[PDB]
Amino acid sequence: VQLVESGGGSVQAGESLRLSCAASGVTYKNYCIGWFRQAPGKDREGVVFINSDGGITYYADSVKGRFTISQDNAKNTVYLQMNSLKPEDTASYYCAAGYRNYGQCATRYWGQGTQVTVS
Amino acid sequence: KVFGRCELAAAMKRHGLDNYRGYSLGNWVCAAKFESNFNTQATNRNTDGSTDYGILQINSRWWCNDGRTPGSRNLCNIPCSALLSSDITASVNCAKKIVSDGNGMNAWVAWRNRCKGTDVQAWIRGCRL
Repeated sequence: VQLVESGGGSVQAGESLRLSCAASGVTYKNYCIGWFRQAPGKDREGVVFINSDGGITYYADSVKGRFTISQDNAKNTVYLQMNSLKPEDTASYYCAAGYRNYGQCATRYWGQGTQVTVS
Repeated sequence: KVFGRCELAAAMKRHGLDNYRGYSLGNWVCAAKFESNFNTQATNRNTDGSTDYGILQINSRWWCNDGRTPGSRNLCNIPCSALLSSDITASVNCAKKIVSDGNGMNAWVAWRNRCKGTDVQAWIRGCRL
């Protein structure tokens, strides 16, 4: 399994950004893939994930309605569309994959991470 | 430390995992492969806030206390930081308590999805056990 992210940057509040996670090898039984976020001084937390059945689950209530996840099979890429960015969204964003575990994703593989700074 | 297939099998054997409660050494080796890739330092944050530690990815929500997981039952009565040692004794002994509950090895998500239903005996093939 390989996960490579791209798309980070520094923007102003209100703007939008789209992160991408190119993945190879995420075809094993009951996989789940998504995004985690780690802001300065805080713990790494789950944001949003999609499972092998196409189900999407949010783990960060503050991003609901602002962040969207989508998967493009033709390009084996997963995206995180981030709208209405706020300074609190500043953090390192990680693409991660794992196994479905009754509504949770037990992560076992991680991308390199990309930085998103909102002023 | 990153262990070798056969090196780990022998180490687990030295601490009574071989056939422990009917679970073959192959199963344990296959579990460690897909759970931590034989890495004793592997740590993975899960979507629910808990973290899985060590070569056997033991959860801080039920088995060990990492001091950062609310409602941690710590059924193995041990700090999660002890599960990262180069010596797999603590991890192996907590695993013994885990497989005794009643879920068998199904408790290990990677094992259930990658090992269960396969020839796990292959994992100990060519080993000087």
